[PDB]
Amino acid sequence: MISLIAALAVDRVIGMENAMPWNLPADLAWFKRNTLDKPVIMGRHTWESIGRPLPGRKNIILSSQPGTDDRVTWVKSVDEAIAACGDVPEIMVIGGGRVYEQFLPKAQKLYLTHIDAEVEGDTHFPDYEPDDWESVFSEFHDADAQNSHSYCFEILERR
Ligand SMILES: Nc1nc(=O)c2nc(CNc3ccc(C(=O)N[C@@H](CCC(=O)O)C(=O)O)cc3)cnc2[nH]1
Repeated sequence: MISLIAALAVDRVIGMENAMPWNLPADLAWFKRNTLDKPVIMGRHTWESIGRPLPGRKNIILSSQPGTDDRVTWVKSVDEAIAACGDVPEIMVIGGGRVYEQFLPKAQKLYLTHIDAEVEGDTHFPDYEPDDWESVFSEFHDADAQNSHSYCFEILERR
């Protein structure tokens, strides 16, 4: 089963690590718990953004150029990446944008963190049809002494 996961700001916008205008430890936990002991696929830009294999998960880099680092698995295509994954119950796609769109049509599920914040960004998560997706979980949180902004966790299943 293929899965997508992201953090979005107002208007489907998605941003970089250092760009991360927000500060939500809670979202991170959420993400870790939803990716742990699972494979994660990602673009090179994200590779780069992160700087180190993410521990406890199989890190696969989807990219057109040859790899530049033995700690990870470099893939040249959607198909190649899914194959490298082997038989697992869930594949978590983590971006970037191009990444997202390339797999959405394959996804069966979505993990989204809705963040109450307006920001200028380049990229957007792919416009996904809400009538095709069914909301199976939600949980809203007000900002707090650790969480800089209000947020909502949401999981959707493809009807
Ligand atoms: N919901 C959601 N939130 C995100 O922040 C997110 N980030 C990416 C891409 N960027 C990143 C950047 C850093 C780390 C990182 O260190 N992750 C640690 C959590 C570390 C902590 O608590 O400091 C991990 O082990 O997963 C993960 C993804 C993709 N989907 C996301 N999805």
